[PDB]
Amino acid sequence: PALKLALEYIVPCMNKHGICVVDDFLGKETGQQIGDEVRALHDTGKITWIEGKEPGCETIGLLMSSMDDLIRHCNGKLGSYKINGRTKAMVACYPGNGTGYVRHVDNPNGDGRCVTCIYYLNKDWDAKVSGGILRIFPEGKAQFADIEPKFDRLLFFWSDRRNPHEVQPAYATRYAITVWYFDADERARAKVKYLTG
Ligand SMILES: CC(C)(C)OC(=O)N1CCN(c2ccc3c(O)c(C(=O)NCc4ccc(C#N)nc4)ncc3n2)CC1
Ligand SMILES: [Mn+2]
Repeated sequence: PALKLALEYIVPCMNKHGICVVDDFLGKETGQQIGDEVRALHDTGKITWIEGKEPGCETIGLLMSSMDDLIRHCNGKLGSYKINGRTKAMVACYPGNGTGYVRHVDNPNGDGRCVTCIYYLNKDWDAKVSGGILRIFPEGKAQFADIEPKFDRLLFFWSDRRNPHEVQPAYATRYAITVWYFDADERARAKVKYLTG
C-alpha cells in the first residue's frame, strides 16, 4: 500500500517536518539479501554508483524501484518539486574507527537534489554500543532529531540547507544505500549554470 503510505504519511510528514522515517521498508528477508548483495561487492569487487540492473544487484534494484514507486505515489505533493529523475544508488561502507561526519548540507549550492533518501543495512544494530547516530538540525525549529541507522529503515529529508546533519562516531562497520531525487527546474538551471558559468 504505497499509495496510502505516500499520501497519508510521507507527504504531510515531509511538508511539516522536512524529515520522514519509514521503518520495516522491505522486511527481514528482503533487507538481508540487499545487505548480502552489498557485502559481496565490498569483499570481491566484481562509495560506488549502482545503476540497479547489474549481476548481483537485483534486490538493490528492487529497493530503488520501491523507493521510486513511493516518490511517484506522492503525486508531486512534496513541496512544489517536480521529481522527474534521480541519481544512481550510492552504496557506501562506513568504518567503525570512531570517526564521525562533520555537520553538513547534502545539497548546499542548488545542484538539483531536493530529497535525500537513505536505506540502512545494519542488522540488530545497537547505537548504545556501536554509535553512528544521525543528528539532523531542522533549520528553523527549536528541536533537533537523533536517528539510529537501524536495519530496514528508510529515511527521507530535504537535501538543502533546511537539514544540516552530522553523524556520531561508530565502533563497528556500517552499510547504507543513498539516493538523491532531482527537482526538474532546479536540475535544469544547474546544468545551464555550469555550462554558461
Ligand atoms: C551527481 C551529483 C553531482 C548531483 O552528485 C554527486 O556527485 N554526489 C552527490 C553528493 N555526494 C555525497 C557523497 C556522500 C555524502 C554523505 O556521506 C552524506 C552524509 O550525510 N553521510 C553521513 C552518513 C550517512 C550514512 C551513514 C550510515 N550508515 N553514516 C554516515 N551526505 C551527503 C553526501 N553527498 C557526492 C556525490
Ligand atoms: Mn549528508
